Amino acid sequence: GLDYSFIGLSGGQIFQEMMLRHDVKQVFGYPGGAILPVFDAIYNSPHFEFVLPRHEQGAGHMAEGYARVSGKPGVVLVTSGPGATNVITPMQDALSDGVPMVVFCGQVATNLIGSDAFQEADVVGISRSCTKWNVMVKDIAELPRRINEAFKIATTGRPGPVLVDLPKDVTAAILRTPIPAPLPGDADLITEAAQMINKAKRPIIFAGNGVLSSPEGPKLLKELSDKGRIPVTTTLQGLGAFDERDEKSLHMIGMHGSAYANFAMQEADVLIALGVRFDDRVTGKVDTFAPAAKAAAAEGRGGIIHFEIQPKNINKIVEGQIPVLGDVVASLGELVPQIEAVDRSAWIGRCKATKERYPFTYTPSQEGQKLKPQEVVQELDRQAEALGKEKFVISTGVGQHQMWACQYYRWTEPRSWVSSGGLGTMGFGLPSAIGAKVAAPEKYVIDIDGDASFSMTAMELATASQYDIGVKVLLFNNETNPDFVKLSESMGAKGLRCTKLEDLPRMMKEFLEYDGKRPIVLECLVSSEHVYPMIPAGKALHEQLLHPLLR
Amino acid sequence: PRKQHVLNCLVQNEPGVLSRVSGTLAARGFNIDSLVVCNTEVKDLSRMTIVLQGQDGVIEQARRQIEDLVPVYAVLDYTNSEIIKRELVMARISLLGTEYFEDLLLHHHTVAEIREKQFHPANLPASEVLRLKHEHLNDITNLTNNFGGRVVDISETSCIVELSAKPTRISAFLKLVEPFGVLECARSGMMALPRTP
Ligand SMILES: Cc1cc2nc3c(=O)[nH]c(=O)nc-3n(C[C@H](O)[C@H](O)[C@H](O)COP(=O)(O)OP(=O)(O)OC[C@H]3O[C@@H](n4cnc5c(N)ncnc54)[C@H](O)[C@@H]3O)c2cc1C
Ligand SMILES: CC(C)[C@H](N)C(=O)O
Ligand SMILES: Cc1nccc(N)n1
Ligand SMILES: [Mg+2]
Repeated sequence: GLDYSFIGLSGGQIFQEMMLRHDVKQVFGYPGGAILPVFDAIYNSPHFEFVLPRHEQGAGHMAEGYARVSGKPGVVLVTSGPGATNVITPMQDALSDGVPMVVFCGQVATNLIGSDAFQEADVVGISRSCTKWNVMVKDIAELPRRINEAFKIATTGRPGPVLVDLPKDVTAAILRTPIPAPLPGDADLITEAAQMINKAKRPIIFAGNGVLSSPEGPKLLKELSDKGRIPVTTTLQGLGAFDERDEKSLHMIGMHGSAYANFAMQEADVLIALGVRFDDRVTGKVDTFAPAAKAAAAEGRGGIIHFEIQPKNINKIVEGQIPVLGDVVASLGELVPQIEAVDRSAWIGRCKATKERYPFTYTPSQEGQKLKPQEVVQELDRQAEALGKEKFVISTGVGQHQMWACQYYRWTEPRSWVSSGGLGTMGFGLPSAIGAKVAAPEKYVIDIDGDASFSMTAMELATASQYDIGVKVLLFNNETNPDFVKLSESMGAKGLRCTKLEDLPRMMKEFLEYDGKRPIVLECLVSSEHVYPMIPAGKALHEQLLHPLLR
Repeated sequence: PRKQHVLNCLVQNEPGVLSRVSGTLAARGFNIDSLVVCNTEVKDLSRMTIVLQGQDGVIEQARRQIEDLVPVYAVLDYTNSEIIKRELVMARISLLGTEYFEDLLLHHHTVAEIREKQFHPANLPASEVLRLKHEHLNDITNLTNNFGGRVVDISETSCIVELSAKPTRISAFLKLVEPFGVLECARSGMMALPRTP
């Protein structure tokens, strides 16, 4: 009844075996005296590629982007004290956006814990609030089970970050003794939802990050939309779950979503919410959100159908008339076989009409002045669509550029969208891109960052050049700011600068054509504008604020 | 309607979950008015009762947030249900009376008139001090017997009473025994178990 797999192994040897048991091939971290027994056991092991960023915050964001592309937990390995506390921001971000992440951090020897020794911090207590679950391995015999629980927790339910505090004397010890050794929702409720969907006069699908959990999600979302002739809209984190070049596809919905998705969501009598928490930046004003769904529910002819795996997110912001607790990709599996195709020409026509009457628009740079920001994204969308949209992964910082990427770049590929939407951490774009390019080295990994966001993590370009990680940085600048060209080429990023629409296609092509194993920055002198459409404070979604030439 | 709520949690008996559960309520700006937590017969499980004030709306989403926690297996909002409210209190009460009692109150912040009061022990023979300590003891015993309590310890100067009843009865008994001079007390905070009545 005893397990001998780990007898005679040190803490780091137990560790690398536990990493292999979880198909962990890529780790991110930073060394330190409190985690050296574990650091030297992984760096020098050839099973794991190790990436040493310039900041432990980068490691966490690099693990986030790595986890978004490769739907598997990003492993982080930082030292105690300052090292671990630097990962607090990336850790809360993973928890806010549901990113699988496992943080192993060092700690002083167990006899020094609590003595406020050198580099001792209550890491288990600091991470406690911002992590899904944490633990401090108090004896080496606990190490294999605590790691199993760490990965299990980080990857089940709504994915999230976990932190495992590793004392120096525990991981430097030797274990001289053995140790003891996708489900859908309720069938009748799924059936109830399908029958409500089939009888719906004008339904809408609302896709979130939960659809991207399994590669079968978007395949079944396409099936639900085709077999039901139902339009689809997505959260900012649902980008890629549905092919936006589909005519059925409304685009992103929310504060800065598309006017047609904001309009159609308010007219729809049935909501098919698939793995989405109803953020305040999605609903606008909670009581005014989906009034046609609210009224259709009062008469029993429709309402909100909610597929969530976390019970705390059901009926937490919007009363769902048919809650379907469970995995959405598994719930969809029993759903789309019960969807009967019905004529919805009028409904699609209504949406397609508004989709052509209120598109994302903007007055282009009339003269030869600085670029309008939408022009830089539109040229990227055109050239990426020609090069092959499936070959692209795109990350962003947090700012105006983040919304431009959601508005003027068309999203087609599942798990090709790496942005901070829950916490909104600026500087996320560059390390997450470095983590994305690591999970998919063969793909065009583009980072759409702004001058302020890029400035919070720009030193990680040195990490991209050191490891031949060819991230292609699309930098939006407006002006107090440095010379980002000389800045980038300081650390090996052979960047260049563009400044005119007539100049834009050549610079965009040369920037995409650059060596995929060599980082490059395309700085764009951009005239920052406002973001339209927008939802004012305390206004409904259909009280949207399109303005340029649509008032 | 800021009402009082009682939460019963089945929770894992690992370190930190009290800090995690206590912190989850503090995130919402909740003051724990009382909390009781102990092991179950299952060594790796703990049951806890949490008492706080808030409107049912906010308290419900707080309860649903707590239940989401990994070490938390169930949280029941027993407030709007038939529960049995009880609370254990221990109290050490001086037998020397409100005269002498001020000396102690004065000297744990440090008297001329107080030590000249008629029924201060310095102005009384040793027996009337003995008789009055037992008279005060007899009053405290009759009082604690009437509420369903028990006199657990007796010393030369004081005594310890133990009482378990409704939290209303507990507050009433403490206020009722206050003028004897409560040296120190320890009430458990409200504990509850749902009833089928
Ligand atoms: C500047 C800025 C502006 C923004 N404005 C907008 C906007 O206008 N519109 C917009 O949509 N967003 C916007 N956001 C992002 C917004 O704040 C939210 O982060 C976003 O709406 C997240 O939506 P989501 O539910 O799809 O993702 P998440 O927050 O990650 O929620 C996904 C849900 O799916 C569930 N889930 C996960 N896996 C499964 C599974 N296997 N089965 C079932 N359920 C599962 C999870 O429990 C989770 O509740 C903005 C962000 C920023 C930084
Ligand atoms: C169950 C709980 C009280 C646990 N003993 C803790 O240390 O938080
Ligand atoms: C990271 C970060 N800091 C400040 C603001 C913001 N949006 N994001
Ligand atoms: Mg800017």
